Amino acid sequence: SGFRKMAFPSGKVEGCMVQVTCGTTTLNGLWLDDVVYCPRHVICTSEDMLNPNYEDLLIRKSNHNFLVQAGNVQLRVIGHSMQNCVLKLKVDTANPKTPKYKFVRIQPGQTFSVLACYNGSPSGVYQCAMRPNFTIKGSFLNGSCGSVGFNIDYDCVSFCYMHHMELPTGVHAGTDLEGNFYGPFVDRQTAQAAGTDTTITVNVLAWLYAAVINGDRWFLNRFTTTLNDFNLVAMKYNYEPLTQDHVDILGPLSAQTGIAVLDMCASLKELLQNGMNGRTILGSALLEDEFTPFDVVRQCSGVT
Amino acid sequence: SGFRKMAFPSGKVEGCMVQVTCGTTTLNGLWLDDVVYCPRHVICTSEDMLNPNYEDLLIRKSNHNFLVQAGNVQLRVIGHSMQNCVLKLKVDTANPKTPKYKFVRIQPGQTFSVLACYNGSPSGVYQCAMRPNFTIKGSFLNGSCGSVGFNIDYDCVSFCYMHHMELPTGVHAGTDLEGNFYGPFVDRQTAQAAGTDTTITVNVLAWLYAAVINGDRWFLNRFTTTLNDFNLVAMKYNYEPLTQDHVDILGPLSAQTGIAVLDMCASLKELLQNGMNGRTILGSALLEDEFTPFDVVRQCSGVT
Ligand SMILES: CN1CC[C@@H](C(=O)Nc2cncc3ccccc23)c2cc(Cl)ccc21
Ligand SMILES: CN1CC[C@@H](C(=O)Nc2cncc3ccccc23)c2cc(Cl)ccc21
Repeated sequence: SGFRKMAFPSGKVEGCMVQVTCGTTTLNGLWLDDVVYCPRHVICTSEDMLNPNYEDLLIRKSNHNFLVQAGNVQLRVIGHSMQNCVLKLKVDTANPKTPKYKFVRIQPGQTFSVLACYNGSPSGVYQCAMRPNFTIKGSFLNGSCGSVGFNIDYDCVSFCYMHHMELPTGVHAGTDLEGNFYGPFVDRQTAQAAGTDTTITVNVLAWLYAAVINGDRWFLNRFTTTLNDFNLVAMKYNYEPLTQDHVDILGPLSAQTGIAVLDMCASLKELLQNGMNGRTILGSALLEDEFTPFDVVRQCSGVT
Repeated sequence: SGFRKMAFPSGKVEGCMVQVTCGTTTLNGLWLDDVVYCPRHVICTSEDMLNPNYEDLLIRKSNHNFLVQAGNVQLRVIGHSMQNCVLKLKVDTANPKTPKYKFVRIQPGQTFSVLACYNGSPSGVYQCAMRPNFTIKGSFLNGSCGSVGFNIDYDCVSFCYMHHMELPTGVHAGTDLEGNFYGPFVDRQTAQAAGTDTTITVNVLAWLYAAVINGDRWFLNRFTTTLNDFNLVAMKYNYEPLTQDHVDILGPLSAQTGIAVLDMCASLKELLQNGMNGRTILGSALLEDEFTPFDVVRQCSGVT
């Protein structure tokens, strides 16, 4: 019993974190095999971030300008290349702690753990989600760039995010491990506003199923709805539309609780229309949307 | 920017987790040096939990009845002893991954990270606090016993909690690493109700300071209060009394923001009396109390 914002154990990812320095800029890198992945803005000064031409700025850098430090020992850089917004630094030593890994590009609504790092050293681990406007609501300070987001399936770490920047509104933007940003963001100090941060409906439904499994049942009502009727109310509340794919994804939770997906939708509709009335669900006064249906099943079953 | 429920990196603690089996019971153990620490109820059957005499039940167990498995390799048990509600199993091999460590007993209001484990394998990491009624609101399932709670100061892991049981209300109870339970709980399947779960006032004030540092300032008002006036309102809302020690602990946050501690108290008093009015603070519709003043400073400064 109990439902917590739980992150994956970070050990496998801590063993990959290195410090990358280029001139006066120091950020974090991810060392997998003989390659160190880091944001390409490590080659910039603060003045370059205004209008950086990364191809031109990179010409003025050689292998020896990139200082990679793993623990307190220096790694020899024997090659460097730019792939989209990340630099790949070929080092002469393969990471002895390289776990089994994949590079995946996640969809909005999908959650992942972040190991926030400073100077190649981990400071914390927390769970977050790719927002539908392709930002992440993380907890990052200066020097956090290069910190990664990941998921684990038994012994395979799927890296999905690398942190690049904080937008003027305090929200965060970054890339997958191929250097492609999530959303329309660019690695420049320029006016970039985020779109609407809608609520991930399928995740709220999953957390409502987690609440029923953990004994919070006050919000269960006598009603049902249809996907179209539900989506009319969801649109009005800046909630993502719910599809038959989402209903299918919620099937196992529907089976665990005996509560049909559309009945849970009607319950959610009444919570949107009536409010919580000062009550809480799983120790929260608002509807949580950063737990996917897979996260609820994993947490309630004990996947290790 | 951004404020998250952040847990310490779990790597150092994952390297200590082992599986302990006694007869038909399997739980987790913490392997530090040549000692494995685990809940003493590993020697019980489900029927023994009703009225267990641990000294008598332990007589019927020898070193070879305790099966310690680290990874997929068996550890040889060369000694066993009971210390309060934990068993200490002396093994013939010292944990090669033993980090620098301390065993500390924390006070209510203090927070710690939990690495939830099943069969000696980690499943997740989350942050929680020792409630003022000495329970913890964790996320634990059957077999989670022996999972530990800890804090890290650079390279030293201070172990403070070991999970033992879930109370009938879904809340959790456990011991420090000397086997002494937090609160009045006992390791028996018996009616044990928790006391009042009051809000940790000094932690709410710390999180209100975190909100001001991260740009959420709507709740800042034109008032001030005194410790006595504030505590009259705090008592009425089931909030812990605020002491001059708490005011002192909040000093660095008071300095960072330029907002006197008693001004923040007046702001908190108005939030208690008026409510949030549908607004949020750091993405929360309720006042968060599981971030200590030290956690806010650490997260906002980037301690690694
Ligand atoms: C102007 N600037 C600053 C350095 C770096 C940046 O955003 N770093 C940071 C990341 N996350 C939180 C922060 C919190 C305070 C300070 C920096 C933070 C960056 C990166 C890009 Cl791609 C563009 C601009 C830019
Ligand atoms: C009756 N019983 C069950 C096994 C064990 C116990 O509480 N285990 C569990 C711990 N945390 C969550 C759980 C969730 C579902 C099931 C067990 C859970 C235990 C331990 C003590 Cl000290 C006393 C009684 C008792």
